[PDB]
Amino acid sequence: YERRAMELLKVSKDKRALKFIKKRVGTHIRAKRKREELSSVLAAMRKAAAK
Amino acid sequence: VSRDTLYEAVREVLHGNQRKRRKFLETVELQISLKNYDPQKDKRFSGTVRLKSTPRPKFSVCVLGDQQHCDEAKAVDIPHMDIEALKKLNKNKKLVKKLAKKYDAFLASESLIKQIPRILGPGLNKAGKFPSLLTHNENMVAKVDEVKSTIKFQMKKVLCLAVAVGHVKMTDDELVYNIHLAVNFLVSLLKKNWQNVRALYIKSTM
RNA sequence: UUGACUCUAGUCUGGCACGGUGAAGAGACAUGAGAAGUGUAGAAUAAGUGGGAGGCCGCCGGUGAAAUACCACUACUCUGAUCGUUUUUUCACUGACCCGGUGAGGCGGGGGGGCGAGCCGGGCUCUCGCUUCUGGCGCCAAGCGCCCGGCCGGCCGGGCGCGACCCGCUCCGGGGACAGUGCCAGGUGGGGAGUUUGACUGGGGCGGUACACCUGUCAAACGGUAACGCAGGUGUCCUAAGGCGA
RNA sequence: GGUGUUGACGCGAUGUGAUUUCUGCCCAGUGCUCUGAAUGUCAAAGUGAAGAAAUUCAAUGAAGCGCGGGUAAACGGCGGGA
RNA sequence: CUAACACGUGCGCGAGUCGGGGGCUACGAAAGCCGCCGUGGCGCAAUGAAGGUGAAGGCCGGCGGCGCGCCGCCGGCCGAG
RNA sequence: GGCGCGCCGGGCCCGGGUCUUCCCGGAGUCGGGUUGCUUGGGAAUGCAGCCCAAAGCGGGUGGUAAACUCCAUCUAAGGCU
RNA sequence: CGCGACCUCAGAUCAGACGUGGCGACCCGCUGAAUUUAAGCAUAUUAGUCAGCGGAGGAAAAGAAACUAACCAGGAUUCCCUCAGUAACGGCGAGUGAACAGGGAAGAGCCCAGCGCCGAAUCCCCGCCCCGCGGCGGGGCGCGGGAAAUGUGGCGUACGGAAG
RNA sequence: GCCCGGAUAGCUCAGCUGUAGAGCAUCAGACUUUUAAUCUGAGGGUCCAGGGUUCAAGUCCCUGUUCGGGCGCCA
Ligand SMILES: [Mg+2]
Ligand SMILES: [Mg+2]
Ligand SMILES: [Mg+2]
Ligand SMILES: [Mg+2]
Ligand SMILES: [Mg+2]
Ligand SMILES: [Mg+2]
Ligand SMILES: [Mg+2]
Ligand SMILES: [Mg+2]
Ligand SMILES: [Mg+2]
Ligand SMILES: [Mg+2]
Ligand SMILES: [Mg+2]
Ligand SMILES: [Mg+2]
Ligand SMILES: [Mg+2]
Ligand SMILES: [Mg+2]
Ligand SMILES: [Mg+2]
Ligand SMILES: [Mg+2]
Ligand SMILES: [Mg+2]
Ligand SMILES: [Mg+2]
Ligand SMILES: [Mg+2]
Ligand SMILES: [Mg+2]
Ligand SMILES: [Mg+2]
Ligand SMILES: [Mg+2]
Ligand SMILES: [Mg+2]
Ligand SMILES: [Mg+2]
Ligand SMILES: [Mg+2]
Ligand SMILES: [Mg+2]
Ligand SMILES: [Mg+2]
Ligand SMILES: [Mg+2]
Ligand SMILES: [Mg+2]
Ligand SMILES: [Mg+2]
Ligand SMILES: [Mg+2]
Ligand SMILES: [Mg+2]
Ligand SMILES: [Mg+2]
Ligand SMILES: [Mg+2]
Ligand SMILES: [Mg+2]
Repeated sequence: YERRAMELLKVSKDKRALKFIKKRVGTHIRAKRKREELSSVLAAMRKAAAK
Repeated sequence: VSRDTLYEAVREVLHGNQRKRRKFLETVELQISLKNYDPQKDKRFSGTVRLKSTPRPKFSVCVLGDQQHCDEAKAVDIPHMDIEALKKLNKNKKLVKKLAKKYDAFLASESLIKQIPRILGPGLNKAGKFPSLLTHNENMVAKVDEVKSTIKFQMKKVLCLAVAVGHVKMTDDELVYNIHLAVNFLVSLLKKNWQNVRALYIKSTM
């Protein structure tokens, strides 16, 4: 589920990625926290591909 | 974003001056890319920031002043524009929009912005280079320095910006604090925070 | 009992999970690579923003414009295609799972061998691998080869291998990510459950409403006064058929 | 788990009641069954949009109703006036 | 018979009242005592859905205000129909 | 029987304050959806089945669903008395 | 092919032990109705009650906060008075219905896993010697056998703790 | 009420930065016996109203009536 959310965050659909994590985890607070740590993971992957 | 990214990217751009060892007056720039901000609808933003670091310094100054400005302006190399010269450059707005293309930004006197919106106010407000109003210190030293580097974060209809911050010779933790001022005022200027910025770039003129 | 009310085991259908492995077909996308960016004025095919004063041997001006020209490192749209993310349809695979058979007894390859094909004793492809006149018998190894021990070349008892090929990863077959089960949702459901099936009344039923109201009467000159007494009316209609004034 | 130590000359579910002689007409109704493809209706789950979110709205649309063939040795039925 | 409520009546105290629960000291598992054990109940205050608010007034002197003779505010007096 | 006391054999060779550096937590569980039961618990108090199923300035609670933002309070999914 | 480790798994009339069953007033877990009330009845009520089933003890269970609160804050559990027939639930009908706070009875706190650091520093069992033995225990010796590194013991547990 | 669609000369439609175009109808001329039919052409919009981005918007984004369409209510 968090791989599919990382695909949505890679295509940068933050609202549907948040609704997806909000369904498949629970509360909106846990949704926001997991969306932002997946954004940090995906940014680290972009920097790893950069240099 | 964390600060260590700024640290390693900026030390890498100091010893990545090795790319060209440039020929020019070296200075670097920030670049902005926004996530999903609507450029067309309302609450489009235009925020100027009082940056106290002045990253330009090859910078061009020509002002408009009252009296008591004459001796101090011609002393410390500041162009005192009188009202006769205001009317002179009002006689043909082609020459002062050359002058708007000559120098960077202007400074405004206290009262003569009824004399400005006669025809030259609407004439050269169509350049984005409006003069900056004085204060009743009446001391232009460091007031022009706190007029320069008041950076216009601007929302035009394209989802891209770029901010001229950083030159290669300044102090270095002060550079990362300069760029930290730039990015936190940008993100706090936006209607939504760090999710609203896709990719912030800091790469140089080349 | 059912066309009563409210439900119910069962069954039908959909979704989720167990629940995988591929190959094609149709897409949506992401990404790399490539050209587009023709209202004008302007030497001009200016999409846009932001820096920029000499890369490399056009430009800073100035010209017209709203906005300008090296570089880059960006963000938008458009048009063909490589590549990896998901959905979907079809064809397959076996590994979860189901079924059948058995004393789970020769399965799949490869080798060795016998009948056919034609090309010059040869290889390949393919097939076969020993039982059909009889209400008989059929096991517990003959034969070959190699080691071995007890007694004096002779005697007695041994062990191993070919006979009975080798190698393997599901015992063989049939299905197969659908049957199926677990949980929801919708349909159906007198098979079964629980209950109900007004009142008044010259018995009850059928009829009627005398059950809520209205006029005359009854009603005996205040008011009140009964029956399934009498003759009738109502569940409406009106933007004027309300309110004034003439 | 029974039928089943069974396999359509069988198991199961009905009607009528030997033999002879027949078994007429009706598919409108109520059933049963067959087919999924016009307009309909139709659940949760899934999809898209709006919004700060709960939530709202739209689209798609399984069986069943609907609609349509078949069937009376299925339940039943099978006139009048000059 | 237990519980609850209502009214009447007897008794003690009375804007109070009650130790019923706990504790301290044969009949006696009674009886007495607590009081800085009144926690608490009921009463002493009503009303409103709620925020909430929460149960006499008058006279004197001073300081139309204008086409607060009413009186706003200050000191005294009478003071509870 | 226990409270008193002696003698031998054996166990332990234990503590407190300050400073410096370290280290620290319970997962098909919490939580969410839905369904059924239970509760005074009311946009769901508790329990359970199915599906989803985490986090670490985290997580639960803060009696009206939800977003934002401060606070307050505990430390679940291990155990004895 | 044989030998040897380990792992998964069998057979013992193997050595030593342990559970079964009963009573069941009180207690814990599950299941759990309908009479009855609603002047009928279907939600509710009876009622988490009777019946059923499992399991204990001298008491059981609970219990040292993922608590109550919203104050100047209290502080495990259990019981009593009160809160209160209140807040609340309910064809808001009949009926149902807690807790906080306060006063009392009593009063007690603690231990792991993890994070660690100590040569597994740990535990069981067999044989002999001495003692005691009708709650098989204390001391010594075994080049006696096992368990355990897939983790025993010592310090340490949110009230912080460890090392120097 | 609701995303949604729409406004363009008297009437139907075309149309990213300006001569608002294609027709239908009118006006007047030529033809004809006569505007009866033809034909030549002209006249005719404050683009529904307003604000905003833009170099300027009838075109993009908002706001405001007004209508066309299925749901929402009602049995
Ligand atoms: Mg019915
Ligand atoms: Mg039925
Ligand atoms: Mg019945
Ligand atoms: Mg009757
Ligand atoms: Mg009379
Ligand atoms: Mg028949
Ligand atoms: Mg017949
Ligand atoms: Mg029919
Ligand atoms: Mg009949
Ligand atoms: Mg009475
Ligand atoms: Mg009395
Ligand atoms: Mg129950
Ligand atoms: Mg229960
Ligand atoms: Mg109940
Ligand atoms: Mg604990
Ligand atoms: Mg605990
Ligand atoms: Mg316990
Ligand atoms: Mg034994
Ligand atoms: Mg009754
Ligand atoms: Mg009765
Ligand atoms: Mg009855
Ligand atoms: Mg009950
Ligand atoms: Mg019982
Ligand atoms: Mg027992
Ligand atoms: Mg006992
Ligand atoms: Mg106990
Ligand atoms: Mg408590
Ligand atoms: Mg009371
Ligand atoms: Mg009622
Ligand atoms: Mg009850
Ligand atoms: Mg209490
Ligand atoms: Mg005490
Ligand atoms: Mg310990
Ligand atoms: Mg340990
Ligand atoms: Mg604790």
